[PDB]
Amino acid sequence: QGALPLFDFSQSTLPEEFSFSNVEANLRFECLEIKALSKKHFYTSVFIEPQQNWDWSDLGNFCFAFDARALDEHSTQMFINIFDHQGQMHSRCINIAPGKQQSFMVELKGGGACNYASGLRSNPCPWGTKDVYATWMWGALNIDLSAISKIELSIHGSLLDHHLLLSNFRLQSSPAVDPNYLSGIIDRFGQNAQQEHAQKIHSEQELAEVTKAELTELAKGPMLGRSKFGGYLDGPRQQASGYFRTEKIAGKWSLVDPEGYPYFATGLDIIRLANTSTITGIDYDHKLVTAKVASEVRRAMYQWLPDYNDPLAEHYGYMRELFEGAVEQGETYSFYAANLQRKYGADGADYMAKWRDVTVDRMLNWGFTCLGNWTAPEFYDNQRIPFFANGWIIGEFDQVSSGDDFWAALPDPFDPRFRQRAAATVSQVKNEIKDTPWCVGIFIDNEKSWGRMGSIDGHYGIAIHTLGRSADACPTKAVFVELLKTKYTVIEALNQSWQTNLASWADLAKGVKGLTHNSAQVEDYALLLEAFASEYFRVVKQELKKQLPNHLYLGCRFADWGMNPEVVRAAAKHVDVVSYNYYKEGLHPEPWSFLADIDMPSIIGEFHFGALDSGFFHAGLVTACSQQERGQMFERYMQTVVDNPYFVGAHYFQYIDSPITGRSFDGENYNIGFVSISDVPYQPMVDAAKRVNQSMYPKRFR
Repeated sequence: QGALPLFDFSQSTLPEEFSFSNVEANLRFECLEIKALSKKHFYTSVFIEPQQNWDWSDLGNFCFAFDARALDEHSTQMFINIFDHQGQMHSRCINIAPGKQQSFMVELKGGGACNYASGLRSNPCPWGTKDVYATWMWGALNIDLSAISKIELSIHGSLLDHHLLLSNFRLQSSPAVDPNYLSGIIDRFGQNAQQEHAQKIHSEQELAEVTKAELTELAKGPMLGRSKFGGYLDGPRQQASGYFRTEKIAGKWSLVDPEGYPYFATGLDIIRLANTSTITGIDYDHKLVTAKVASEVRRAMYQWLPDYNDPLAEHYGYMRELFEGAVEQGETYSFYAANLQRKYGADGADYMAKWRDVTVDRMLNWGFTCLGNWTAPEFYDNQRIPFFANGWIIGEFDQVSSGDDFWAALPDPFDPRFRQRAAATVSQVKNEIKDTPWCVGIFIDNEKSWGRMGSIDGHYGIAIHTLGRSADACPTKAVFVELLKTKYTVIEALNQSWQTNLASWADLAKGVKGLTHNSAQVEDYALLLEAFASEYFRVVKQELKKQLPNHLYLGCRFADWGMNPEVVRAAAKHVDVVSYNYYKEGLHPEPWSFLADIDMPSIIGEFHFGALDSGFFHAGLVTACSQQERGQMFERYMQTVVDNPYFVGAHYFQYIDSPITGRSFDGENYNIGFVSISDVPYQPMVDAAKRVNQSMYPKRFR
């Protein structure tokens, strides 16, 4: 086969299939010229809809493809969302670099379709190819190809406009990939063997040279201008409480350090080794109560793994997880740990202790004012740089959900057991931080499924599902009944409003399903969701303050798909700082409108930028065309937070590159580190960090 054109751009006008939103379009010389107005508008889209659904299930293995040029100085991250008649969505993205024309391919059949987002069940797309194979991001990998109803080219969450040239839309046959395509792709350092890039390590000798060089550079000391606790030495002095605290300063929210210096929190997440391990293939399995070929394909990717008598075999580990009557396990290895020993462990030297010292040396030299979330407790007595503490509340207690699933269930805070587990969590954080003023604050939990805005069932899923449950073993449902009874008093009044025929409050309490979700019911879902969340935040706040009354409670780190006005207002009642994770190009004005009404000091828990020029298969959630642009985008993001008067900090996820073969736990495989897997700092990230960190305090504080 080969290629089959979908359209004809020879004509004076665009084909009827094309429409636009917040995109200016002109068809000219067989190129579709688009200006996405994404600086102003959060969502911009090109829509391609056939009048009658496409049937592409008879084509064999193929890609939807097109060519693109970006005429800006910066790249464009573009999502290609392909929808079928059923509604499910195949979503991939591409980075469109400035310069020569690129060809882009979105593989819809190959299984199924090729991708690097499935861990050991990935089927590699061609890499190092001239066609760019789009990265699978969201939705379903395999959709109903017999009834394809829409394609969306989306540019969103950007700080800039983008000017693209699109041409040569086509269906293109996809050749089968060699099963041993990636054999020997990883070298002994964990790096990509078949790729070269500016800071790649080629030998232990070069490793020692580069290390010696950095250590000499770090001998130049910390970035200047900071007080002891990393606040702004020459900033408007505030009262000192002896602990990090919040304050409104010249009409902006601010943190204040223990000695009263104004404080703004910059730093990195995951300062620990636990997330650096990757599956070796040895003993890899996934079964109930082939994995074997997946096992052998993975092991053959490694050019080197240590003999079990090799001192570097110390960094082997083992994973064994149970989930859904299925056990998944395997040997793991951390090349990062191995490289630490290579770098620092000559003559039985304590390489972990050196790594800790250099890490803190690095943060202070780069200008960061803290160590971020998931910092190893070994760092907590360092007394040179502030840190953020974290705990998880787990164990046995009643739960609520959005579905019978309980896949991502939340705790029922009206179960007495939840409070006891919160106490346990707090006791361990207290034992870790030993009341030190160097602890800026404590995050509890992370990215719960509070409800995804954009649809009733998603947004108020917790309200809707819980109403379906019986109050006898669901404390939150009992609370919901008393809430509705207080609002409506008699069941007849609820029936009038809900258009239901319930016999009594007891009838409600037993469970109601198949609700039509009218406007009155949705007002009630909102009340219910907020009451539920308010008690979670109340109980956690209380248990924290009983043992650690002086330390900031920083919330639960809202993901953008796990937040809504209801749970934000609930958090605002009880947290000291509201925490958000936000993987976009920066704090785009449109979705951050609500900040004023809440008027709480806020903190970014996570963001990042990745690329593919350091030999990775996945550039992550927000992407750049090069290492240099990663640093540029880091800076652009940060300016945006420093400029926002409700934010008091931003933490970058994460310190260390993901393994190229993926994190053992979940397969996370992004080029997102400040340092490579060989512990080499990416220079434009370091440089951007320094520009941000040296400018932020004078910019912030007038």
